[PDB]
Amino acid sequence: RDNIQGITKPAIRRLARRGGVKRISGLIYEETRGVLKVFLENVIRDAVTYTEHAKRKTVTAMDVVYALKRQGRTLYGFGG
Amino acid sequence: RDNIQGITKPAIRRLARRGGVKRISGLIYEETRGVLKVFLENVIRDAVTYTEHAKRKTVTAMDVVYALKRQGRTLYGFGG
Amino acid sequence: TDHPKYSDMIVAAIQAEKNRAGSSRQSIQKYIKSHYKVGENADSQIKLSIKRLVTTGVLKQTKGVGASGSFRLAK
Amino acid sequence: KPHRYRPGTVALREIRRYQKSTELLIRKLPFQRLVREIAQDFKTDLRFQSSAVMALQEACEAYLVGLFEDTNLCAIHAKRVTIMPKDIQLARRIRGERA
Amino acid sequence: PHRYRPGTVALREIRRYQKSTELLIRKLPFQRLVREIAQDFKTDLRFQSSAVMALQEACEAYLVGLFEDTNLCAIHAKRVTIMPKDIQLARRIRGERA
DNA sequence: CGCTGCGAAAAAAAAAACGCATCCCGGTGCCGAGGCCGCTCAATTGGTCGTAGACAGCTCTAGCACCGCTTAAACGCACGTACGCGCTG
DNA sequence: CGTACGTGCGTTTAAGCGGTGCTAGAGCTGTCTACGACCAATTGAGCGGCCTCGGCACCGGGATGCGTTTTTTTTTTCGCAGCGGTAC
Ligand SMILES: [K+]
Ligand SMILES: [K+]
Repeated sequence: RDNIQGITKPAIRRLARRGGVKRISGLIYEETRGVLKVFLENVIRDAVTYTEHAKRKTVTAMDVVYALKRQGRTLYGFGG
Repeated sequence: RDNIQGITKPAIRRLARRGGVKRISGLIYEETRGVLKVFLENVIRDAVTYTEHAKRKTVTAMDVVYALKRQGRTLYGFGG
Repeated sequence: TDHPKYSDMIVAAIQAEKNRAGSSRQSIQKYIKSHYKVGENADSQIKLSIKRLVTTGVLKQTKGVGASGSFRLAK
Repeated sequence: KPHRYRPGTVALREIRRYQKSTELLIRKLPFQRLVREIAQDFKTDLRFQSSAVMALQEACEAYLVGLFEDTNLCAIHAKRVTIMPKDIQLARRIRGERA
Repeated sequence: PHRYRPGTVALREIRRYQKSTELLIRKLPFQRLVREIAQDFKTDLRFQSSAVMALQEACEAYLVGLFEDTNLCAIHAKRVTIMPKDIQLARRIRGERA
C-alpha cells in the first residue's frame, strides 16, 4: 500500500523530542517521511545486494549490519 | 615559536573568497588559524607516525597521503 | 527628582530634537534617563502615552504602527 | 477554568521523557510494512529475520534523532525555536548527504 | 578617485579566485608552520618538498570547503558576513567537535 | 498654596491555594541471566623447513643554509557605508 | 541606530627566485638468522542443552516538589481633595 503515512505525526514528534526539539513546523512531517524514505531506501538496497550475493530469499540481521557499516552508520548489538 | 601568525589576514581572505564568502568578521582570521592548526596537527601526527613506523627521519608525500586517507580527507595526484 | 505626567513628562526631549521624520521611541527613551527621573516600567508607560496621543490626535505618527515608527508633536 | 499548561511546557516534559528512555518511538508494524514495501523495489517475495527489521528501526530512529539534533541547532542558529524544512536541508547539505 | 561600495570588489575577487586553482597561502610561512607542528611529535624531522605541498593542497581544500559550509550557516541566519559562530556550527554538524 | 497624605491604582510581586505530574515504596510474578552437564573441535606441543627481515654497508637524491635582486604582497590607517542588531506590533 | 568592516592609497616586509655549497639520509645490494608457516597428534577450552531463583518491570497508593491560576499583599507611582503654614 502507502505505508510511509504509517509514520504518524506523533511518531515523528516523539523523535524530534528525543532529539531535543521544543517546537515543530507543520511542513516537517512530510520532509521527515521524505528523508526516512531515502535512508531506508539506500540501506535496504545494499542489504538486499548482500542477501542476493549470498543467494538467499531471507534478509539476515547481518545483511543490514554489513549495509549500515558500508553506508557510514555502524550498529552494535545485531552481531558483527 | 608563533608561525600560525604567518597565515596572513589577506591569505585567509583569498581562501574565503574562493569559498564564495563576500563579508568577513575580524573575529574570523584567529578562529580560522585555530582550525587550520588542529587540521595540520591532526594530519601530521598520523603522517609522522607513518614516517616513524618506516624508521625514516624524512616524512614522505606518501606518509602525508596514507594520513589524509585515514582522516577520510583522501587526496589525488601525489602517489595515491 | 520629579517624573511628571505622560501628558507633560519629556516634552523637552521631543521639542529639543527638531527632526523631519520627528522623534522615535528609542531616541526619546535615551533622553528621560539622560536628565530627568523615571522607574523601570518607564518605557511601557511612554508607549501607552504615545498610543493615547495616536488615537486622539495630540501627537501625530510619521510611519509605522502602535509605538513602532516616529511620532512628532501636535504642531 | 479547566487546568491548562502553556505552549512549550508539555514539549519540554516530552523532551525529558524521551531523552531519559531508550524504547523505539515508531510503531513496530507500520515500520515493518514500510520496510517490506521499500524491499519490493529491489526483489519480490523477500523474507526478513525479525532481528533484521529491528536492526533497521534502531538504525533509522537513531539516524533521524541525530538529524533533528543537528537540525534544532540550525533553527537556534537563525534565532528560532521552531524546526523547519530549510533547517533539515542545511543539516543534510553540511553533513554531505545531498548536494 | 574610482571607489566601489563595500562588497563589489569582494564579488569580483570571488569570481577571480573561484576560476583559478593556484595555492593562496604563501608557501614558506606554510612550510615553517608544518615543521613547528612536527617538532611537537618528533625533533629533527625532514620533509620531501612534495609532502609539504600535498599538505598545502589538503589544507587549502579543507578551509575553502569549510568556508562554503560556514557561508551557508551565515545566510541561514539571514546574514552575509561569516562569524566564528558560523564555522562553529558547520564543524559541529560536520562532526569535527561536540 | 505646596505639600502631603492618602488613597488609590498599578503593577509587582508574592503567596498561596490547587492539581497535576514525577518519584519512591514494597510485594507480585516472570523470564532471562547465570551456572551446571557433557562433548566436540579449535588451541597447544614440538619439530621440520625455507625465507622474511635484520645488518652492514654503498650510493647519489634531495633536502637544509646562505645570498642578495626584484617584485608583489603584507601592513596599516583613515574614511565612510552597508550591514548586524535590537525593539515593537 | 550603531558600528564594524571594505576600499584604496601609502609605507614595511619578506616571499620568491636562481644559483651555489655541504651532507644527512633514502634506499639498494648481499649475507645469514631468527622467526613463522606447515604437519601431526594430543588435549581441554569453549559451546549448545538443561534447570533454578532473583533482579527487574510492574502496579497501585501516598508523598515531594513544580507550574498554573488567582487571591492577598507589598511596594511603587500617580492624581485629587484635604491639610498647616505664608502673606497680608
Ligand atoms: K635521500
Ligand atoms: K631475522
